Amino acid sequence: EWTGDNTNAYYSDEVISELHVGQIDTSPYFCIKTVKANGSGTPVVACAVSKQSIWAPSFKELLDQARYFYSTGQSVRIHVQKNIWTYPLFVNTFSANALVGLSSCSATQCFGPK
Amino acid sequence: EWTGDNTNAYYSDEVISELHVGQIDTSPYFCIKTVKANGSGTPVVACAVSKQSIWAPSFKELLDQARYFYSTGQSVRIHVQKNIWTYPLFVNTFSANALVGLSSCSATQCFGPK
Amino acid sequence: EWTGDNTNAYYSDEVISELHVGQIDTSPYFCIKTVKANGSGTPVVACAVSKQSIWAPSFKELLDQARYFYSTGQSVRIHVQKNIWTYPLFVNTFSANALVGLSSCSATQCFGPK
Amino acid sequence: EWTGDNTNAYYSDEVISELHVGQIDTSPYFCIKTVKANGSGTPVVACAVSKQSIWAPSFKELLDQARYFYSTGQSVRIHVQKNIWTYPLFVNTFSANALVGLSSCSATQCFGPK
Amino acid sequence: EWTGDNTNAYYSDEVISELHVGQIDTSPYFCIKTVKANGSGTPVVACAVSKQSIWAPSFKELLDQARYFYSTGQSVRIHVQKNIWTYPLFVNTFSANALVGLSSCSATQCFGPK
Amino acid sequence: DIVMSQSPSSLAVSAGEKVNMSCKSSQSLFNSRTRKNHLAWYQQKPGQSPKLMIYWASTGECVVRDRFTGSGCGTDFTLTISSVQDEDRAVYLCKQSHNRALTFGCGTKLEMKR
Amino acid sequence: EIQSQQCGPELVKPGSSVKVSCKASGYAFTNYKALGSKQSHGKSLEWIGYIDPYNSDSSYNQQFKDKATLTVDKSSSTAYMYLNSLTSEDSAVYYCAGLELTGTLPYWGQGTLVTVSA
Amino acid sequence: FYDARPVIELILSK
Repeated sequence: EWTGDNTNAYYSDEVISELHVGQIDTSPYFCIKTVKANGSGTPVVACAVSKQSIWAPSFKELLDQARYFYSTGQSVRIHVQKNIWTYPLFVNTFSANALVGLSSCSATQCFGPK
Repeated sequence: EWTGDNTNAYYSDEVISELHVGQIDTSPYFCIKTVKANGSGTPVVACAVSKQSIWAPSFKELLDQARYFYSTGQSVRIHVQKNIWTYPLFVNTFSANALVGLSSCSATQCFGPK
Repeated sequence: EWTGDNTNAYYSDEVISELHVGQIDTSPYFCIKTVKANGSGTPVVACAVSKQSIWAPSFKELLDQARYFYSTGQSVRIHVQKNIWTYPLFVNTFSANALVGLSSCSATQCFGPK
Repeated sequence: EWTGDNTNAYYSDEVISELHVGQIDTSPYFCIKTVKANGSGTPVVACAVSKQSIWAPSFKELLDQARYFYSTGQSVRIHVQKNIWTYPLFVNTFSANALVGLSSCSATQCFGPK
Repeated sequence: EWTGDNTNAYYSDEVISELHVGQIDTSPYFCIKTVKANGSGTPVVACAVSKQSIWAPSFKELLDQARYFYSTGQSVRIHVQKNIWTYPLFVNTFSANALVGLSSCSATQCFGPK
Repeated sequence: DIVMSQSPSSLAVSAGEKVNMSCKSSQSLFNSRTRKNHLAWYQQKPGQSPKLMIYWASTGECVVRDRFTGSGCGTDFTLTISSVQDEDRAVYLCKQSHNRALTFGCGTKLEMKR
Repeated sequence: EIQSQQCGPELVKPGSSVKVSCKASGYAFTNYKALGSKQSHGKSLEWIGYIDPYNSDSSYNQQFKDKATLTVDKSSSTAYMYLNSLTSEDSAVYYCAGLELTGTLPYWGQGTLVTVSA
Repeated sequence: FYDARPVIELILSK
């Protein structure tokens, strides 16, 4: 697997707006709500459970980095993977996506895989 | 078990106003103390013992999120599970609650299990 | 054990004025000098060792909490259990007390075990 | 090995412009692109993978620094090692060189290997 | 062994000016540079590796503290142990000292062993 | 880098009259850590070495002969000498202790009125 | 009684060097940091530099860095100070204080007048 | 008035 696969989607000019650290099934998790830096589009959510999916080892690294971009408020481009989480009350709460990466964004283009 | 179960209560628009750390029975813990937005209601102490409850795995993730919110001093929403740690003097000091979740609240609506 | 036993002590309205990280007996230690919030009293010191006493399971929680209460320089309450470490050079240089918790003083009074 | 032998290479006076953390082949990784602070030269991109290189143990230390020098914006002498990766598509988007070190270059001298 | 033995040297009233991270002998290594904060003196370099000397159990606690004093640029007393590292290409580039402690010095008096 | 503006440069009072002596510095001298003011008052009779009079801008030395206690302000002090006698004709200086670079004031000469 | 003792007056030629001393007795020599001060004819004092008698960890002024050198003798319980490239504007009296742990100098020397002329 | 640069690097780090 990779972060810049064609199967994985990407959303550009995403400013992280929220954060939520809980625990489900003896494993913590976190979910971010990224919003466009212009006012267009829809806010997309990308959770990351500690040890549930294939994107398990990068939970700690993506939690330190999700708190950096959420504090400084800089626009970044996020990549996700759709239809991952399947718990009923969990998907209806945040999303079914899985946060796979976090690329910084310059004034012209992003520093990410295309 | 989930952070957003029905047996868990929550209080919105709280502000982490006091952070007390310590240790009981060879296990560290931390009992935050949170007040409301405009000084209404009552304070809510919510401990989190490292190796005593079933919410033990998320002790490290809830500590870093409860410290980031105690420093910036912004709106949050805490989820707790009441009636734990039957120890007599402990409950008389802080509470009979356990910190289960910490969501980041926006101006109008929060971001987490309602 | 517990921070607020009847065999402990507490110094409300103190200030962590200094901080020294080191190592003794292949075990990192950290000490803190607490001067009164109004400059009165005597310098009260209370170290903490990682794998020496029965309060060892809370070294990393107290090192990160002192290092944050030392930055903000606010008023706190330092819980000490005296007569723990018997190294004479360590005692006359630093203290004979033992850091067993760090509360957060408020405008009215400190929150924590009296 | 070391980040300062002739088999390595560096780009002095640089400034960390972008940073990207993700997950490739069940392993986290991070990459930075380095541009000057005066609008000159061609940007230099480095990478480091958690467990898919010889720069595996220092992944956590380099991530702490590459995220610190990225926030202070100071001029950084950033070292690399050429032709260490093998994934053909991974190189076509970020780089082929490794990230080995992160000095702190001064206006006159450069505290680092050369 | 202890940080404040009579065999350890210490340079009081110093400020950390230049940082550097890397990896040597498959072990990570950071390094700091200090100059006198009150007019003049002799610059001294001193730093520790993660798995080499008897101060290895403290690499994680000292790296988090040396980056805390490099961040604020305050006066500190540094305890070192001269003639520790033996790599000629790296001894002649940085130093032969080994960081063994980091005290916090007040206006005119420091806080640590003497 | 901290200048001390002592005034007046030369004074003459009649025997039996209280005496005022002003000082000023470019920045504050209260240390939020030690909770003290690091300023002092010295006395130097012609041909003799100076003699300490006040510890921390408010507390006189052991042998003080009932002098005054400077106003515990940030960077503004007064009331050095008192109860002028036949032997209180000397040079009164000031000094900072906020750092190791001790800066002395200009001076002040007491005389008699005709 | 704790008291510091210095040398007598000095008179040398411009361009020469002078070695001032500061003898202390009555306490453990490695307990108090000893500074060095210069007092011109205008009575305004100016610090030259300090040195810890334990480590000999010295630190000089930004103006006397390339002109002075501090040295501490732990056996004879005395300090030193060298002054090279002496010019006509380096004529003053040099003191020798000692830092008490309270941040003040309770013990001073007795003065050493140094004059340069031809 | 405390410098916010170390206090900010304290909560963001790790």
